[PDB]
Amino acid sequence: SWTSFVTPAVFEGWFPNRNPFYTYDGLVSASNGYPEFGTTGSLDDQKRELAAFLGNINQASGGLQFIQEQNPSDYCDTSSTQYPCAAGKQYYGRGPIQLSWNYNYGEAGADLGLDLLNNPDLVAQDSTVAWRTALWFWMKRDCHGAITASPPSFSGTIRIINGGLECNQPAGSIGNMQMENRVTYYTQFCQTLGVDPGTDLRC
Ligand SMILES: CC(=O)N[C@@H]1[C@@H](O)[C@H](O[C@@H]2O[C@H](CO)[C@@H](O[C@@H]3O[C@H](CO)[C@@H](O[C@@H]4O[C@H](CO)[C@@H](O)[C@H](O)[C@H]4NC(C)=O)[C@H](O)[C@H]3NC(C)=O)[C@H](O)[C@H]2NC(C)=O)[C@@H](CO)O[C@H]1O
Repeated sequence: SWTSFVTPAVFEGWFPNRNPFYTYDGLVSASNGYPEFGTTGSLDDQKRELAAFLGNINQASGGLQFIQEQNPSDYCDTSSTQYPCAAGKQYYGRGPIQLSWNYNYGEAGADLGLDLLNNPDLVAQDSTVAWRTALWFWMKRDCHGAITASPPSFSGTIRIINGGLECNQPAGSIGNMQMENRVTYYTQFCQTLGVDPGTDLRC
């Protein structure tokens, strides 16, 4: 199990100022629903996956200090008709991975059997739902396959999570800096776990 290397102490050391809404046990419990997460490939692939998942979360949530996107648009894409926006509701970033947009809340809600399209706030109000949405995005959108492949691709996870705004950005631009911060956190977490991060890091 991945909890053998990401212990409560490792987690607390990485997120010392986390909002109390986010707990280690919450992540563990939610991960039980995605048995392949952190158990795919070699032990080093397992370590890289946890470092990549939590490194991306470190960037998105500000070290788990934030539950909701700070100073957000309502993120309702009217061209995305499969998952209809609910009147007055907003799909700004929520949870560890800052799940955004009606299309992600809708697909996640469908896969998780949750009322996320009509009640997106559940992601910021129920920590079990919050962790499940982060793991759901990671698995369903295939950040999992990107990082656990041989060779591993941390860059692939960034592309999938927020590539339009963070990848292929001029060096030093805000998007490029966010991208580099994800790489910095991933490599720092890999150092804690004693694993090589791989060479495919930036996008
Ligand atoms: C320089 C630096 O690193 N500053 C930090 C701030 O960046 C950080 O605030 C957080 O910033 C991130 C951007 O890195 C922002 O991210 C949002 O995240 C969601 C989810 O990844 C993105 O949604 C994706 O949208 C695309 C379409 O554009 C979809 O294709 C994709 O499916 C979506 N992904 C998911 C998982 O839903 C948003 O696009 C993205 N927003 C932007 C404009 O980039 C977070 O919301 C910010 N977090 C907070 C809490 O506001 C800040 C955190 O405290 O720390 C700074 O240091």
